Amino acid sequence: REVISIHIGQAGIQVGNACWELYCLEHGIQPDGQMPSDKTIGGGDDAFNTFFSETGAGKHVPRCIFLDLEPTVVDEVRTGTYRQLFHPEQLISGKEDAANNFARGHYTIGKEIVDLALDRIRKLADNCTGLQGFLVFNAVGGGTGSGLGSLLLERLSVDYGKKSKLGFTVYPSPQVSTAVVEPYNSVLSTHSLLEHTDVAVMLDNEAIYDICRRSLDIERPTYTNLNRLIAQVISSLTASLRFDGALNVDITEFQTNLVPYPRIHFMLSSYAPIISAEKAYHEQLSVAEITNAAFEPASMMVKCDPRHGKYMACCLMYRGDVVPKDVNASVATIKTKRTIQFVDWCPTGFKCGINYQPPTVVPGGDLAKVQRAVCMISNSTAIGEIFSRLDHKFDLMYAKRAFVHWYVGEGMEEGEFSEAREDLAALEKDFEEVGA
Amino acid sequence: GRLVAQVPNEDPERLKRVLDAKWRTIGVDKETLELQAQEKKDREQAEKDRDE
Amino acid sequence: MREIVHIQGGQCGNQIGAKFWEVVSDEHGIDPTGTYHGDSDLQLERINVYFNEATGGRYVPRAILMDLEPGTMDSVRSGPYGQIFRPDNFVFGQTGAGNNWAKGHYTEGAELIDSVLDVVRKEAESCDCLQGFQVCHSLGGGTGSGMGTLLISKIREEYPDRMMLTFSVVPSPKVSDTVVEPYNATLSVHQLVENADECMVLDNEALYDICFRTLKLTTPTFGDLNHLISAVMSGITCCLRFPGQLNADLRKLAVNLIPFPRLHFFMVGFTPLTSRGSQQYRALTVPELTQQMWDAKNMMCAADPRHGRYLTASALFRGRMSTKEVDEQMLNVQNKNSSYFVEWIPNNVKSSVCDIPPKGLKMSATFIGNSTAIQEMFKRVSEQFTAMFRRKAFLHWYTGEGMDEMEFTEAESNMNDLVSEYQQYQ
Amino acid sequence: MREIVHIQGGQCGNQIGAKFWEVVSDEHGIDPTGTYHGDSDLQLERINVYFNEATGGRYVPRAILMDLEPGTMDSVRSGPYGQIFRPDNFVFGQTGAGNNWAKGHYTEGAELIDSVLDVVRKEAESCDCLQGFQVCHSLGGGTGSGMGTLLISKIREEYPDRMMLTFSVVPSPKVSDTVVEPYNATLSVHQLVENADECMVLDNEALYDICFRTLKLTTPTFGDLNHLISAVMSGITCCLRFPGQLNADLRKLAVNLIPFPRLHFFMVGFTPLTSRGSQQYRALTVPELTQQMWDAKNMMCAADPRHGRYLTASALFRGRMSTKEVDEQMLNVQNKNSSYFVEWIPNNVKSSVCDIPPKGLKMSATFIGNSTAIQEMFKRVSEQFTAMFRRKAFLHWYTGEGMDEMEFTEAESNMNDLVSEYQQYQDASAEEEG
Amino acid sequence: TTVAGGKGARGEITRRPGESGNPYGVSVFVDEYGKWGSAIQGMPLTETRARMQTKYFP
Amino acid sequence: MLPTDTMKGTFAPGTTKRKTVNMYDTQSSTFQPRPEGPFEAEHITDQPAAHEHFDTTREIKLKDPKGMDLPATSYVEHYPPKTALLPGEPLELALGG
Amino acid sequence: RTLDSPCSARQVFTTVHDNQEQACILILYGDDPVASNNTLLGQFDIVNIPPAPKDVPRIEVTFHLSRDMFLTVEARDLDTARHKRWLQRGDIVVL
Ligand SMILES: Nc1nc2c(ncn2[C@@H]2O[C@H](COP(=O)(O)OP(=O)(O)OP(=O)(O)O)[C@@H](O)[C@H]2O)c(=O)[nH]1
Ligand SMILES: Nc1nc2c(ncn2[C@@H]2O[C@H](COP(=O)(O)OP(=O)(O)O)[C@@H](O)[C@H]2O)c(=O)[nH]1
Ligand SMILES: Nc1nc2c(ncn2[C@@H]2O[C@H](COP(=O)(O)OP(=O)(O)O)[C@@H](O)[C@H]2O)c(=O)[nH]1
Ligand SMILES: [Mg+2]
Repeated sequence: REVISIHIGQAGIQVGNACWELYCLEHGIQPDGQMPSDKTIGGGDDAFNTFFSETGAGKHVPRCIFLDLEPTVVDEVRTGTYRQLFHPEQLISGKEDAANNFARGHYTIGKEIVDLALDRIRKLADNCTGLQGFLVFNAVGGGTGSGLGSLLLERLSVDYGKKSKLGFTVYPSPQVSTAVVEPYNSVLSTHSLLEHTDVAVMLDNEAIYDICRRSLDIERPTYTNLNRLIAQVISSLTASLRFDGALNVDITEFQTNLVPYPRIHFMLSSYAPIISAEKAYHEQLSVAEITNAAFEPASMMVKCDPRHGKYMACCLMYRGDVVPKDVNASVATIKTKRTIQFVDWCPTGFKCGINYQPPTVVPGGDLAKVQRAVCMISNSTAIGEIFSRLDHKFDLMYAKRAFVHWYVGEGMEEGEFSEAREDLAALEKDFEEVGA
Repeated sequence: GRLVAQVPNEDPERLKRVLDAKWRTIGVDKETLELQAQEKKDREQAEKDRDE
Repeated sequence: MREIVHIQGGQCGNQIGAKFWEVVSDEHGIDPTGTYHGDSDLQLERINVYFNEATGGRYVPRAILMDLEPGTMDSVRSGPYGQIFRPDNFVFGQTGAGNNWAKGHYTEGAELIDSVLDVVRKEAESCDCLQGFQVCHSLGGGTGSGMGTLLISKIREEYPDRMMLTFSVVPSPKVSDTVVEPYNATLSVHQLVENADECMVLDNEALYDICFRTLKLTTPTFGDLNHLISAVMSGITCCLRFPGQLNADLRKLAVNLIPFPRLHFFMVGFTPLTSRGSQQYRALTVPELTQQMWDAKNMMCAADPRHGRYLTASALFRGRMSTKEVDEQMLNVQNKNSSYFVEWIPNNVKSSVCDIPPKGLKMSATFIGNSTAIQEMFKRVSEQFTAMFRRKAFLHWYTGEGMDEMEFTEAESNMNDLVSEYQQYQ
Repeated sequence: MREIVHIQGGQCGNQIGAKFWEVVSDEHGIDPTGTYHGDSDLQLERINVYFNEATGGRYVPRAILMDLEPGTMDSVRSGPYGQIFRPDNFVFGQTGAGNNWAKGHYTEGAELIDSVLDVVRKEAESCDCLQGFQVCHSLGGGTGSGMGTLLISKIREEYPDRMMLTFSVVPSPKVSDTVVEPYNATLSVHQLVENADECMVLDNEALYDICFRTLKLTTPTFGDLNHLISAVMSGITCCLRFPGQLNADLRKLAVNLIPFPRLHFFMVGFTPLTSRGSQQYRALTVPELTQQMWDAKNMMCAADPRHGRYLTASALFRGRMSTKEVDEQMLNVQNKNSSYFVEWIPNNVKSSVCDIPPKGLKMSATFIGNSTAIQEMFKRVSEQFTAMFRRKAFLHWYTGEGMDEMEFTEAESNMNDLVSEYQQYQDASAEEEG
Repeated sequence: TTVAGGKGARGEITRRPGESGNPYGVSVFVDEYGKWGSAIQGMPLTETRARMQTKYFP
Repeated sequence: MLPTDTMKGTFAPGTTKRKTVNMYDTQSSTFQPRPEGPFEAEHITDQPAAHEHFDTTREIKLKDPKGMDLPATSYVEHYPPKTALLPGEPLELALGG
Repeated sequence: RTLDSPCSARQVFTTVHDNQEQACILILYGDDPVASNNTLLGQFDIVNIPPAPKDVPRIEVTFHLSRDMFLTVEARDLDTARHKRWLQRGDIVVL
């Protein structure tokens, strides 16, 4: 069982730098490539086979490719602590960035980076044997993430097609933002994210700021803390592949159990207990309260309100000291409560998964050693709300034709602006009828 | 072989390697790799010294 | 002489079978290293029914494990009584179905079923005279339900005259793991009504209920539910494995419980099940066994038989017991609650006695009562299948896999007329 | 009394023969340096079938090596049990044909085969009553295939009445070494259908499949493949070398397995083959022998016998076994799986038993089935041959030597008529005549 | 005893000659190689790279 | 239990040049047997003393390469020398006259 | 005799008496099948063979002859892994 993770964009590489730090610490690998000298061969070793291969003797090179167009962040990786972890080639770097420009990133520079990337991926899959799927990390706001990210997914779906491609994307927040052309970028990325990623999970940054302000009570969080708990979520939904559990859930179950229609793969995520080193000692953590804690909008990874929505389905990953009894009792209380409502198509709107290994801790992290945890991935109509919120302010700027000359200069036209806008309208109609 | 045959068909050292399935799959001589990396670095430093 | 070939399908099937082989090996005294260490000679004379003598007192089970994911097999060979199986019998796929009946019935079975049939054919022609095959599987998952039904179909076409048991766990709405539970359960039962000889219905909701009320545990892990279903399977097959004053094999119980070839879904109840705190404050007498066996809360299904009519029933007793009290208690329970028993069938109770009790007990029982309350649960499943299929939820995960919608219409129509004929005979 | 002379051709043939002589010398108890040191007197009484007493317990094999490059010969010499072969029997050239059947049949054979024939004659009249010649070679190379087949032809013209076995591995498209494999194999089979008395078809694809699934070895090298083939040959000729309750000579097996003079390509198998970790779990009875012997995954050819009909079958057994069990097992197999056996021949199973097992076991079995599933492999070769001969590819390497295109036309004709004969005999009716 | 279910924690069957966790050593049979979590059980892994060609296996 | 432990045989050099020099040349390396060499333990001065030391309680035979013992042939096993059972005492009736 | 200069040859031997302590290896040079007729060059013995039945324990005797005819003899008791090396005209080394 092997799964390779590709990162596209300056946010992709930063998220990857948090994920792989956590993975090496979870499997006891030192940052310089190999395990400690004192490590003794024992049962439960080889657990790292699904992310690292073993080169030569005592060297573990991950199954990943960072790729960006500006050489800055890639050179930061090449000079950081993990110089010797990643193989030199796996970090694909361009010469000049797309600079917040879907067009420049999709037609100008992607056309020369995509062949080198997919030639690298093919010999990563050829080294692999039991490939579960690819998983992509990107922010749709930028140019490298959106533009050639779409181009990569296009040619990935052409090369393999049937294989699952988990997309953990980062949408821009409604009110807090860092860009101006990002609505054009997000829409032109989505039109390709519809028919290509098999599963797509949304991650907004304001929602995580809210969490780190309220729960972890960090008043001044940088991107590292955000990257930290995002990697926590990725680790929590891959632990079923890695370590043995009582009832575990694979990658290939999400498509089966959370995608009721082949064009609806957009899933809110959440996590609990996102807790600090002092509150954790004071408060007793049990399965029922954290199953409740993973359901308010005050603990979700997307700034949307599912109270305005209807839960299409739900997947619950449990880590730690969890027995199937109480998780079953907890989902019983949720299902019988009426502060949230399930859709009519699903009376059995849940899917639980249980794993034994507790989630690990990191030096420099803010979460303490916790006994049990929950990672939820549900599906609702609140996403059909957030796409309309984004669409309205895309039409705002497109009505006065602001910034349009940039993309036309790169070589595009108005046709794909119109069709991307219409595709968002169609998907809006798609979400409002399914929610009926 | 079809042309020349120096080695036995049951030679112990050859058999010990081929039988070690890990050595067949991945094989390294880490000492020589270290020495050759240092050799490369020393040649680069010699070039830079000549230019200086 | 008469043989039983065991077949496990799916992840829940493998864990069920691991515990089943654990208690049966303990019953016959064979140690986890695989050698005989019993004391009574009676244990040695009837192990051809489940084992094969290998070498120097080495007995390997007559089982076939079947699934699509290696972690189940690793979990099989990790725990105790894991190194007693033969590795050839671990017939085993490599891709994984994952809650997909269509993958479990059209795409992966095409390349797996040839090897399973080769193994099971080898396991059948090894012994002389088969009594019947045995199948443990799940009705929620994909590789258990889909591959299980395809195996049942292929087997019943190949070996028609041989008997066949099927222990199926049907998902309950209160205890709902997956989302595609109706789409799998309905399609599987459709195949199950026409190919399986008889089936015994389990569900985890009733198992948690029993471990809650009777056994009084804080943490009922899956091992204990596996322990309950194991004690059931052992109780079914005790009559073959040990002499008794009144014997009843699989075929004998089948003919005495199945009056119509489509009414072969039974509910189960096991007794005694008492908490170890209350283990000493109780007597051990056959009224004490029948008060708990005929108790409606002790059934291992989510179908209260008090909402229907006990069509037929059977009781298998273990331990050197008094046939007179055995028969007299059955007579009394039959005559008192005379409304719960059908009219046009007098003497609705089959009974049997096998004088060898399970280890650690002196007297026990096993109940297999064919009621008409089982159509309650089938309706409970069928209405959810209708609630989804009415406007095609999740449908493409099967439609693009080779299926047509007519398979779903067939599945619901056969669900429909089955619950109708059960309602008729009520 | 009854004598078997051994002729090894080419590199693959030579390595196979080396392992075979190793296993036979081990079975008869002679040390690698060639002197007898065994225990039982049953070892002495029947080594005249393979050896000659030289001087004080010195026994030299009755073999003839034949190839074209000293690499193979010195690999034979450097191996253990390598000092037993007589150097006058190292008849040998030094140019090399190099995967060219025309070179092995027209240029170099044309002058080496006379010396090879001198040596084989000498070693054949060195004995009293020849049972047969036993030729081990391949069908892909040139020095083994071409020279070996020319030798077969010349021998069949010289000594027509004696038996002739040919152990021939065939090229398979899954594991295919060279590129001219069909060009060689087609002409070789054309010669074998007209000269050889019987041919036993092996192939490295099925050998590898066996070593992967049944043995579950990690590194199945050519030594293990050769060990399998050697055990097969030893199981073939155990009946001549050791006393049994039911004997079966080579001519006896041939007359019991060949219904028509052209249908003599057999698929072979061996039993038992189990892993060292899985041998603890298995039962050890005659049923456990036959259930693995008749298994499709145990045949040593890339032709599933489930895809056709068994014309005839034969089972040789080694070890002290109860003939009642043997016969009732054969009866059960023939009665139950009844459609795989041809109709117009009742009792399609010839069986025999011997009381001396191969080393390491107490009891074992060897299977020789003359099935009609071999036309699968023959068509699988003929289609590649005709695909290439449709445009005279690679053809100059033969044309510029003395061969013509008519030779290839004749090869195709004989191969296709052979598979047609096989198909007609497979689908022939039960009872009617004209 | 509660048995871990489903996949994860690669065991005696998925273990094979060539992978990323299996230790160095001479092994002729795959089922023999397949139980090093049973055979070795707690050596330091410097010793496995030290004794490259040695049995120390079932 | 490695296969190299059971591996018996006598290896030879493979391909090489022609000899071109006979053993009578002083530069041609030759194997000289005498002096006697490094004997082990006390009192082994003479070859016959070596033989007595070898015969007392040390001794070695080469191991049977076959793992099992050779099974007795069915003929010999089925037909061993046998002795007929004793008849028993016969009754004699006195004739009457 | 007549084997080329670089040449190695190994055989496996065992004790014949049950419960034997030592095993005395003698190196003889000659052609006669009787042993007392051949000349003797060097003898040593493997000591402390563990008690065992008739033919169980394994001793490996391997002769190696080098290019300028130096001969070495390695005797290796497999069970206790006792190695003793004998060099022509030079002391016996243990290992
Ligand atoms: N959640 C999260 N988002 C990030 C992080 N770093 C950057 N982003 C997001 O990245 C988006 C812009 O893309 P960038 O990654 O900055 O740059 P890019 O993806 O390479 O696109 P270009 O600058 O045009 O090359 C913004 O919306 C940021 O919110 C991070 O560490 N965590
Ligand atoms: N009694 C019992 N039930 C189980 C076990 N594992 C899963 N289940 C139930 O069976 C259903 C899932 O079966 P599943 O694992 O998907 O079977 P598979 O994937 O086809 O092999 C759920 O309703 C679970 O509640 C088990 O070990 N024991
Ligand atoms: N079983 C076995 N097959 C071999 C060996 N060497 C080569 N082969 C097979 O022989 C075929 C080629 O025959 P080739 O060696 O050219 O025959 P030759 O050159 O005429 O002696 C290839 O398909 C190999 O797979 C060996 O040592 N053992
Ligand atoms: Mg950027």
